[PDB]
Parts: sequence; structure tokens; C-alpha cells
Amino acid sequence: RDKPAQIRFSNISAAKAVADAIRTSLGPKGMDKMIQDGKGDVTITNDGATILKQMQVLHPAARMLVELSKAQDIEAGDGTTSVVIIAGSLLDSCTKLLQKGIHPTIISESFQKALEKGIEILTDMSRPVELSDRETLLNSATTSLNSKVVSQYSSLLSPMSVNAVMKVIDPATATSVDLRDIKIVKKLGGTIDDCELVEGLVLTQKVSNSGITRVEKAKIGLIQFCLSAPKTDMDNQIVVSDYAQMDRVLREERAYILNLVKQIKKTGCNVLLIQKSILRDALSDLALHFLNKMKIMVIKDIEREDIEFICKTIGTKPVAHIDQFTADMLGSAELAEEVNLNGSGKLLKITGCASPGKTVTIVVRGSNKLVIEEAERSIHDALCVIRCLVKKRALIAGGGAPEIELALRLTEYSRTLSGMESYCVRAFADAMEVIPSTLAENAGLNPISTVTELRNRHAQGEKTAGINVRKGGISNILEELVVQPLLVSVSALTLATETVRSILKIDDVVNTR
Amino acid sequence: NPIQTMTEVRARQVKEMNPALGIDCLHKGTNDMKQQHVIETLIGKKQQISLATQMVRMILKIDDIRKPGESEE
Amino acid sequence: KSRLMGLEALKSHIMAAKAVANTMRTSLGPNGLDKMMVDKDGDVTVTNDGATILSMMDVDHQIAKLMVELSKSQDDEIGDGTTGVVVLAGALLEEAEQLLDRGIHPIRIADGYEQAARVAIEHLDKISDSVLVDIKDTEPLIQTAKTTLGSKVVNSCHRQMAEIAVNAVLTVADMERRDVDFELIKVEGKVGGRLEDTKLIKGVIVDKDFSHPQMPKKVEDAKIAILTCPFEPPKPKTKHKLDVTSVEDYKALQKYEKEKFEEMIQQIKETGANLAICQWGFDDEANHLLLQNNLPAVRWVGGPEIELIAIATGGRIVPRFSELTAEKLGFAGLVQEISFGTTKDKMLVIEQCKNSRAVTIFIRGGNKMIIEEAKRSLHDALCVIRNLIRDNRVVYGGGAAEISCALAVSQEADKCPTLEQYAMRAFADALEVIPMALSENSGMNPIQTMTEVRARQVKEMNPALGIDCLHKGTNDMKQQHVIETLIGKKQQISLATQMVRMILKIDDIRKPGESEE
Amino acid sequence: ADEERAETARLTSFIGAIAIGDLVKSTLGPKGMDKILLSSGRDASLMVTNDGATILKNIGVDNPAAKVLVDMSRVQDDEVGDGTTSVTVLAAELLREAESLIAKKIHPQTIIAGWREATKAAREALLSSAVDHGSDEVKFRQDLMNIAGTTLSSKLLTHHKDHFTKLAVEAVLRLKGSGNLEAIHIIKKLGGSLADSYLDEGFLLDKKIGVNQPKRIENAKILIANTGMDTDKIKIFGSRVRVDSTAKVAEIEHAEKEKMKEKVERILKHGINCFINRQLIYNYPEQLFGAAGVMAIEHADFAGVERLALVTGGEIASTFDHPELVKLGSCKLIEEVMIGEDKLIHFSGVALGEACTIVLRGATQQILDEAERSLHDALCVLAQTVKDSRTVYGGGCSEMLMAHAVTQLANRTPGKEAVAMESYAKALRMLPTIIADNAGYDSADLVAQLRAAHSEGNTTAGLDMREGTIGDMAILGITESFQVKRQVLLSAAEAAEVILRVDNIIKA
Repeated sequence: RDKPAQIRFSNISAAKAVADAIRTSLGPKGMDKMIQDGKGDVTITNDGATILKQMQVLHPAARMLVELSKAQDIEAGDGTTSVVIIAGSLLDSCTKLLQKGIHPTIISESFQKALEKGIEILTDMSRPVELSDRETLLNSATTSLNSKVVSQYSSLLSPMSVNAVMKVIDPATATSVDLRDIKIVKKLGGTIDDCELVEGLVLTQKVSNSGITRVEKAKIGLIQFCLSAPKTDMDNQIVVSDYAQMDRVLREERAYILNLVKQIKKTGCNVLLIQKSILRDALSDLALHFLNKMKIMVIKDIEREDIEFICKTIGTKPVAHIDQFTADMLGSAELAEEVNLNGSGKLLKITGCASPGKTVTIVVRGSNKLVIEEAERSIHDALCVIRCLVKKRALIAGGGAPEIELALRLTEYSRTLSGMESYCVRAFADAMEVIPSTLAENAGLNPISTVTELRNRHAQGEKTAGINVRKGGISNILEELVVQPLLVSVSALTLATETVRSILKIDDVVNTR
Repeated sequence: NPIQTMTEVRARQVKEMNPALGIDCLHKGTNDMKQQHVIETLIGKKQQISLATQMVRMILKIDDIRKPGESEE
Repeated sequence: KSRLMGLEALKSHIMAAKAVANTMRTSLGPNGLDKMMVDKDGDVTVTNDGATILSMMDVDHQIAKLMVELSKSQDDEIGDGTTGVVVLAGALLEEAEQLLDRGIHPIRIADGYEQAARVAIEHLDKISDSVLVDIKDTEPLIQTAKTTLGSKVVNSCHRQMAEIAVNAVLTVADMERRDVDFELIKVEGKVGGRLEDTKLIKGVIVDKDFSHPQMPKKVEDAKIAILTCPFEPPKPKTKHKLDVTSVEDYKALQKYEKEKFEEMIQQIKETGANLAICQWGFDDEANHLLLQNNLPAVRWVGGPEIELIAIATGGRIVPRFSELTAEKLGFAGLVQEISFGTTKDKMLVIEQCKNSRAVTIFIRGGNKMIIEEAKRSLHDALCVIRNLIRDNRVVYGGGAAEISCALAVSQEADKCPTLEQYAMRAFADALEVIPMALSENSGMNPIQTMTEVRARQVKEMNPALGIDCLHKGTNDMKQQHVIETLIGKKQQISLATQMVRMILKIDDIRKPGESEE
Repeated sequence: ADEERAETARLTSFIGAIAIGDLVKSTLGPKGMDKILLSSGRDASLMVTNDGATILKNIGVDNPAAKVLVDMSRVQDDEVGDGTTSVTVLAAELLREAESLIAKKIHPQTIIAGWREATKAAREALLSSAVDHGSDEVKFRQDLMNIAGTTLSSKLLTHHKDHFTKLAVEAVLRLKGSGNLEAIHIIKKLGGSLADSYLDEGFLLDKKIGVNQPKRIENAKILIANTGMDTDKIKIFGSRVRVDSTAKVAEIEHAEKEKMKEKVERILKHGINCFINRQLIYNYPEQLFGAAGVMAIEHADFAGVERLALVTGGEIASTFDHPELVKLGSCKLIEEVMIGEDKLIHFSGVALGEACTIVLRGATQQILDEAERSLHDALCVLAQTVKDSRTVYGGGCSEMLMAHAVTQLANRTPGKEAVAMESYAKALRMLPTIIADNAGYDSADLVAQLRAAHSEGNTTAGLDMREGTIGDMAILGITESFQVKRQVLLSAAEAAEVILRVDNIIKA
């Protein structure tokens, strides 16, 4: 019906409208936004990369771009815009082909053709890097960290980025070494230089005071029970209608746990991970004092991931109830450490922990939150851009430039294919070049100067060379000191490629009952 | 289908160029310019090349669109 | 409020009368195309049955009132005939407009409809005076249950149903009594069976069985202990049911409630029976005791069924456990727990070859729509069959009777020079609308199609053969066996012809409008 | 009540299945198009749906005529499989066919037999190009395999298709006279495997071992328990309430921890080291049961030992109180298989036996959901391929042959209803038509030519509308058991003529 036809257009209406202004990308371009939200919420917005994920859109066709935003970042860590902004390039060809009368499936299948032909060329241009040696790890970290928050603190974070993956590095090249193994623990106190890449399982566990599980032969346990006492686990025969009746059961509660925390101290395990599962509430608020009294780190209903970090990395399992002492499935830690930098901050380090050649832990430190932030996010992509190299190596350029190189060279594939799609891929082939034009677009008046030449220049620089948006000027774009790993854009290509044909795979929109 | 037909002699350009073959303007079974024996004077097509971009340039020529309220007679 | 009179009322009456004749006219007969009908509830009912349509319609007016009323006097006694009585009432009313528009007062025509309603039922009288006994009529019973099972399209191979309706009427309703028994015919059925899974149960099937198959499936002749008494939770109607609230209570009640049922199930057998039918069943604990005490008995019997198995079997009433006595017992020719061919349908039959005071047709079907497809079809069959097993007076249906009537009617109509000379003649015109609307449904042009029968009446001047009612192209009343009981066709008219005339005598109506029902 | 007369009734009869049919006719037929379910009445969601019911039921079916097929097409899928998209479009086709004949002022009754008799002779012509492929087991293998791949098609299945075409036929080639859904044990979890699944030797079970329990169990004779313990073990004394106040509220939790211990008395009486039960226990209970030294397995699955007892030759029973109320099960090992980060307690008594466990590992349930149905659909079409190993050419080629014959028939067959039989025959070639443009191809020539072309005897040669090409239905593997195709003919032909004969609809 007309509804099937209009909705894909209506999809192309709302969707393609979003993915376009999604390019001011990079640049100091366009006036800053104080965004009153769809609910009326005033929000100061900048830096489209996060403004991508930040964006609140409605309709199925608009949100798939946020879905598209989410896709590239978690994959590579780089090119958050790279996957979305090209959905502007996609729905360029789509309509024109639907305006050419090309069938949605053909326009769909046209996505796969250019994709194969695209991953062809991006790898053809990309210059291979060694993801084992410290070198391109540093370098891909460098340019990424040069595009990250701290350029200055890109220095120490780099080995902490390079050694982190090289901790978890897998033989030669492969898509592996995720960021889940990496546990980024924000440590209040210290500085960004004081950010510390730790080899082992570090926890974000923050418990009372200090000197608490700083000792040696301090194991970190997980308990899927908690300690006993009358009015903890063991029974009370006395009932409280009376504050005096309240006291003798709490006294008997405290007195018994005091014996149990000894049994945790003699366990060799000076960090129990106390189940968030609550028995009576499980580990007593009267007990937390006593476990900490033995220099054992437990905070009420310990953070669940720490329980899983100790499971995953260390291999710890619950033990028998402390009444029975411990089966000592609590993983092997001959040191667990609470570090106060500047005499402040709570960080549980498990040193000598079982680690499976992985779970490298960067401890991102600072006296401020911004300080920890500026570190934390920067090292993250440095972790990522190296994870990118490891996952898929070499380097292309950055800022959309090498895609125009793909665009020139793909029109040649669009020359060869000799199909409807040879035109369809072609209708898309040069639709790629919109990115650096639209990257430079948003800042001002008397508009038209650089835009077509933002395309024309590269084709003038022909098949190897083009303009570098970050440093300006024409060259081979892949190294101006402008790079992203070959992974990032080929990761960017398929996703938007995928998601758009779904719109064509839409016969018509619906609404659930 | 024009899109379909285009794709063929498109694929033919990958095969063959300035060809004695082509589409069938006679709506035949054979798609050629030769088994069709369709043709023009190499003058004509070239003469036909002259005119198209000639008006394209022609709507450009001056900067003057200014009319009494009459740009048509 | 308001008072609407004359033409206002005249357009108040036939108006609500005209439309519902139309929903039934394309629903009319076997070719009458079924009507999916859906409640506000998300329900769906596919209905060519006027009474079911009327049961489906809460639609509002004295007409819609009288309509939901009028068919269902035809649907119980006669069964089939539900559809024609209404649609024709509209056709009569459809005429009275133009006929009052001719300047003939609505009561000037009124007798003429009833006056000419005489010749039709009188002409119906002429059709077939035949009356056949049960063992002879059983073929005409199923030959009519060819037709009267036919409209619901559950008919052939359902001669099971056709035959079980033969005996079900005879068992309780006699041939000589000619006082209707649809009350002592027990219409019964269950989902999960099949249309071709069909039985006439002579006595009472009780749904639950003996507490175990480890005790015999079979209770002998009689010895049915009629019981209101808990061997499971009583849920008494005088006080409220509550259960044990304490731990020592499950201790003692388990020990107490066992030995009493041990004694009582023995005390039942002490009072004596091979079957104890309990209003309040055996519990699973009381089940093993009925096994342990070595007695057969039914667990659950309906509160009403404790009367049913009493009356329907003629079993002498035993009110309760305290009234247990030897001479008073429920009765049986035999008692079985009978698998019906689908173990999903499983009942314990207390069967009567002694006296059946409720005879049980037990239909089966894959689901409820399918058994009801059978039952209302079996009903109308069972209806006409009972009518026929009383008096087998039949008539060739499909209007060839009325096509033969209408000509004779409108002729004898003219004979009285009174203005109903014309008015009675127009009455006969209505007699032709039902086979008409049937011929519509038949896929035929009724106009020409009736004139075939007209010609056939010009030939025959009674129905023997006819046109199609089922859609085939073999046009017969006799050989197609389109046949109705001669009774209900007259009853259709008698129900159809007067309500019009009765609405004719009542046009004086206090309403703001029609919708007041 | 709301009286719906025939004008909108026939019209509403038409709109209901057509307005859903267009959605499923995308998915159905060959694949040039699908349904992407854009989901908001209930939520903010974006869904991709090849499943008819997932298109049907999720969206409002509220049309009383759409009620019919949404109810009727699902059963056809619930019966022989992949009947949702089928009974819907095909009757929606007839609704178009009726609509013209309706708009041609034709009795629905006149249209009934015109289709209904045409339904037969088409099912007959369907039986013609239905070609029994049971010849050898390798034929029956590849028949089932072509048929298994037939129903899986036009649906999104990642690693599913190639494994179950082995498994479904594996489940068939073991039972021999039927397929096994009684055997294949579908176990779903998060394994990180994309669609990746396998035939599971024995049956794996999901629990973390910890506390004091050693994780692996060797030389394990299972003690089959149909009744385990939840938290407190249920018996005469099993319940108490002591609470007079808020302290006892916290003190009543402590009282039931005693009831975990008396459970050990029952199992210690049985004596078997390995006690496998249905009812799970927790980690604080694991202290008491693991320190007992006997190995009490919690949540040992019924169908799991039902796999064993069938393949191991032993007896899995019901009503377990004392050890011998269920014949003791024999496994070689109760082991923990580690799949990625998972820890799976794994009972291996047998390998790939005539009862198989099937471990479905996926990150998404919906694909695992639509993978089960297409598997649930194929085995049924495979179990009827055990019965009728005719695999009738699909992809619209069947439609053509039936459309050609019934048209040839309507020519001679009636003197009037040649209206509806060809109209029927028209609805046949419809389903072919909608998907060829979906490859860009011209259906007209196809339905004109390739019908007559293969209805002149190319019948193997047929519609590839994925390529928009003319190709062999047997060689392309586009074909399926003669039943399911006739089965999806039965309901849809019936689904249309119901609302077709419906000339009025009451609405309360």
C-alpha cells in the first residue's frame, strides 16, 4: 500500500534527517547548544561524539542511529561518529535509487556490495601495524590520545594503555582482548600520572578505614553466606517488645560474630565478598565492625561485580559458613591491599591474585573527578585503539578523509560491477565524500567555499592522496598524524550498512498491541 | 525495463565498447545496434551532442532575468 | 417521554422488523450463509441460526424484543423453523406498508393476513398426513435428521446423532403422550471428542468415576446409594468452609477423618450398595479407603445430580448419609465407567434399562463450538424428531409448500369480497419470500427459481419435488429430501402471522422512539 | 448490539487478512522483503520479524475477520508448521479474489464451491508435482534435508539451518517412522556462542559449585529424585510460625535454617553418593549438604534423565520417596563442562543417543525463539515426510501448476463457477507475484510463462525469486512435503470462505 512506501520514506525522512547534522564532526564549528530537552530539560551540549549517545530521539528510524552510535564505540572505542555519519551517506543513495526505481532489496544488497568493495579498499590503503610491539600501540594510542582528553597525560597512560593490552595480548593478531578484563577503577586521590596500571585483579571495593586487609597472606574471598549470630543467622528465643529485650539479643549478636571474624582472620582471607543476598540482612551491621576489626575488608552487600571479578579473574568461590571456618575456595591472594594515596582513597588491590594472563587493571587516579575523568576516558580509547590494532591492525586516516579515497576508488568498482547496483553502489560511492564537507560545514556565513572542494580536492589528489581534516592540507591522508586503526571504519561501514537495509527490509511500520 | 536494460549494455561496456550492438530500440528479441541495424549518422549523434549542452550553457549565459513581470511573451 | 402513533409507529414497527429479517435471510437454511458475530468481549460466533443470532443480538426495540422471543418458541418445540418465522413476519410487515399506503387500514389488512394464514397452514395440512411409529419413523426421523441435522452442516455420518435422537425422544417422551420432553432428554457433550464420536446414554453418566480403577469398573443393577455427605471437603451451605489452621490439626484430622470414612464407606456398604453417589465426593484419602473398605462408589455427584441420579434413574430417594437405608437406593440397570472412544471424554454411567427419567444424548467434539454445532443441530433434529415421533406429519420444505400455498392462498384470498380480498392475496405473496431468500442463498435467482416451483406447482399444485435448498442443482423437495414436520411449519406461520397482526393491533406506543425494547 | 451488514462485512472480511497478509507476504514467499516489526504500543522497541504470529499477535488483530486467520493461521503453524504466514496471505489472496467476484455481484455460495472444488483439483495438481522422495535413506535424508531447509527459509537463522537439518533428520533417522521432539532436548542459556549449538551428550545443567563441594563427580551413579527440596524439606513437621512481634519477624528466618539440615537425613538413608533431584538448593544450604560428603545434585532435569533412561536403557520414573521408587540411573560421569565463562554441571551417561540434548547458545532469545519454531515446524514437516515423502515443488511453482490446471479445469469444469476456480487459480499465482518485484523480476511473464512453461512439464524448473530467476525447484531445493503445502492450502482456502459466507456481524 501507500503506507509501506511512505514509511520507508518516512523512515528515510526522520532517520536521514538525524544522521546528517550528526556531522559538525571535530572542528570548532557551530554555536554551542543549551538544549531544553523533550521534557523541557535545559542541557548544555557539545562534542557530537558523546552528543551521539546523549541524543534522545523517537521513532524507530531515528533511534537506530543511536543504536548505530552505540555500536561503533563499544566495538573499536574509536570513530563514534564514523559509523553514524555515513548513514547520512547511505540514505543518500537509498532514496535516489528508490527515486531511480531501484528495488529495496537491490538497494539493500547494494549495501553489501559496496561494503565488500569498501573493506577491499580501506585495507588496500591501510598501512599495517604491529600490535605486538610497543611501537604502533604507543602510536595508535598517541594519535587517539592526541584526539582524547589529555594530550599531556597521554604519555604515562600510553604504557598503561600499551602494557594493559600487552598484558592481555593474544598471540599475533586476532579480535580479542576486551575491555571487560580491564577493570578501570577510579581512585580519588593521586593524579593522572599517579594513575596506575596494575597487573592482576584490582577491585573498586571501598570498605571502612585503612590497614584493613593491607596485610600479607590476605586472601580475597567470596561468601555466598554471611556470618552467624543470634539475630543474624542463629536463633533468638527472646523476642523484643522492649528496648531491654532489644539489647540482650544484639549483645549476643555482637559477641558471637566477634568469634567469627577471628575465623575469617585465621582463614588467611582478609577480604570476604559478602553476598548482596540478605539472609537476615545477612552480614550484620554489628558484624561489619567485627570483620573490619580483624582488618578484613567487607562493606555491606559488597558490590556485585567485585564478586564476579573475584570469580572471573581470581577463581574464588563461596566457602562453608564461618562457623565451619572456611573451605578455602577463596582464591589465592597472599597480598590484598588497601592503598591510600596522600593518606586518602579506598582501593582494594589483590596482588598475587590468580589472574588468567588477563584482567589487567588500570587504576585511574586523581584528586579531582575531572582529573580521573580526563585520564579515564583518554586511556580508555588508548586501550581501545590498541585493542583496535589487536582486533584489526594497520591504520587508515581519521576524520572521514580516507573514505573519500574509498569513494574515488569505489566509483571504480561502481564502474566495474556493471549492474543496477554498480550504479547503486555508485549512487552511494561518492555519497561517502559528504563527510569532510559536512565536518567543516557548520561554523558560519558566506557558505559555499570549501564544500565541493572538500570533495574535489581529494579527487585532484587522486587515489592515494587527499585533504587531512585534522592538520589541514592535502597528502596521503592515512598518516598526517591523522589515523584511526583499519578496524574503526570497516567497523563503521557494516553497521550502518546493516541497519539501513532493515528499513528496506521493512515492508511497513507497525505498532504493537 | 530501462534500469534493467541499462544494466545490460552497461555490462556490455565492460564487455565491449563503441559497439555495433546496443539496446533494441525496435523492441526485438536481439538487443544490438547491428542485428538491429539501428544507427545514426556519426554526424547526427555528434550534431545531437552539440545541442543538449548548448541550451545547458544557454540558460546560464547572462545574469539578467529581470522582467517587467513578463519573462514570457 | 413521548407517544408515537400511526405512521410514526408504523415506521417504528416494520423498521426494526425489516433489518433482522435480512440478517437471517442470507442465513436462511443450509445455503443460508453463516454469520460470524463478535461480542464486545472479543467473542466470535458464526451464526446462520436466527435464535443464535437473536441470542447474539441484544438489539433494542419491541420488535427486537418480540423477535428474540418469537423464534425460541419454535426452536424448542419444533426446533427447525427458527429462521423462517421471523423473516416472514418482516415480509408480512414489509407488505403492510404499501398495503396501508394503498389506503387499507392496518387492521383492514390485519385479519386478511391471519385469514389467509388459514389457507397456508390448511394447505400444509394437505401436504403429508403421514404419522409413523418410532421403529418406522426412525428412518423418517433420521431422514428428517438428514435435513434437521443438515443446516448446521453436521448431518451425514451423524446419523449417530440422528439415531440417538430417535431413541432419546422415545425413551422419555412417549409417542402417545405428546407432551414435549426436552426436559427429560439430557443434552450432554464434551470437548476433545468428535462429532462422529456420538452416543445416547439411557441413564445418568456421572462425570467422576469410582475412586480407583483398582476397584471394579462395574456396579450391578441398582444399588446406588444416594448421598449428600462429605468424604471430601463438604463446603456446607449452612456454615462456611475452613480448613485446619494448626500443625496438630493435620495430625488428628488425618487420623480422625480416615477411620470414619473407613466406617462410613463400610457403613454405606453396611446400609448397602455397590455404588455410593456422593454430592460431596470421596477425597483422595477417602479414595484409597473406598479401595481399602472394598466398596465401589462415585466420588463427585452434582448437588443437582444427586436429585438427577435419583429422579433420572427412578432411584428411590436417599437424601443423605444419615437417611441411608436399604430399600431406598438409586437405581441402575447397570453402572459402568465408560470410555467414549476419546479417554478425554470419560464418564461413570449409571445407565437405565429399568426406568430412564433423563435420557442422555452424549455428543462429542474436538471442542465446544463443534459439540454445540452438533447439539443445536441435534436439538432441532431431536426437536422435529420428537415432533415426528409424536405425529410424523411432514411437509416438503423450501417453500414449495408455500409456493403451493401462496397460489391456493391468494386464490382463496380473493374469494372473500371483503377488502381482504386483495389484502389476503398480498399475504400469499409473503409466503414466497423464504424460498426466495433461500434461492438467493442457493446461488440462484429466486425470482425465476420460485417460478420453476411455481411451474412445478402449476405441474404438481403440491410440493413433492421442488427447487434446491442445499446447493446442488438437483431441484427436489422429496428426492433432495427437503422435508419439515408439517406441525412446525404451521407453527412458524402461527408464530409468524399473528405477531405482525398483533403488532398491527398494537401501534399505540408510549416511547421517545423505537429503541425502547 | 452493532449490526454489520454485508457491505462492510465482506469488505471487513477482505481487509483483515489482507492488512496482515501484506505484512507476512513480505516475509513469506521467497525473500525479497520481510517484516521489520517496529514495536510501540507496549514499549520503545525495534524488532525484525519473519514469524507470522510475531507479526500477527504483537500487532492489534482486533478485526473480527482478522481474528479468524490470526487464530486459524497460527493453528496451521501450530499443526504442520509455518502456517501463520501461509494461511494468512493465501486467504488474503482469496479475499482479493472474492472482492472482485463480490464486486462482480456474485453469490458467496457460488464462490464457495468455485474455490472449494478448485481447492481439491489444485491439491490434486499439488499431488502431481508432489514427488515421493523416500527412495533410499540418503534420498530420505536429502529429502528431509531439502524440506528442513525449506521451512527454515525466509527467516533469520544464523548457525541454525545447517545444524538442525542434520539434527532434525538425525532425530528422524533414529526414530524411524517419526521424528523426535520427544528426544531432542533444547537447552538455552548464555554461552556467548552466536547461534552455535550442538547435540549434547547426556544433558548439561547450570549451577555454580562452591562452598565446600568439590566440583567434579567421577564414576557417578545418579540417584534419580523427582522430589527434591526447595529450601525447607516438606513433611509432617515442616512448617511453623512463632512470630508475635517484629523481633520474631527477623527470628523466623533463622528457624527455617534448621529445616535445611533434616533434609540430609532422607538422602543419607538412601546411601548413594550421587543424589540428583528436581528441586534446587542455595549456597548457604550448600554448606550443609556438601559437608555431608554425599553429592546431592539440585535441579537435575526430568527430560534430562528421560534422555538417559531412554538411551541408557534404564527407567526414569515419578513419585520418588525412597531410592527404589525410581530405578537407579546410570551415568558414566557427572562433570562440569566449562563453556567460556559458564560453569555447567554435565551429566554424561550416553552420547547422541536416540534421545539427544540440544544446547542452544545465543545472545538473543528471539532468534533462538524463531529457530525453535522453524525446527518445531520442520520436524513436523519432516515427520510427515517420514509419512509422505513427497516433496512438492515450492516457491510458487506449485501455485503455477495448480493455477494452470484449475484454470484449464474452470474452462471446462463448471458452466458458471469458472469465475471462482480461475479466481482460485489466480490467487495461486499471487503469492509468486508479490516477491518477484521483490527481486525486481517480472512476475507477469513468470506467472504467465513459467507456470505454463513448467505446467507444460518443466515442473522441476521453477521460481527462484531470491534471484528473480527460473530454476529447478528440486535442484534449488525449493520444495516441501506434499502435506504442509496442501495443509497450508486447507486452512487458507477454508479461512476465506468463512468470512466470505459471512454477510452480517453482530458487535456488542
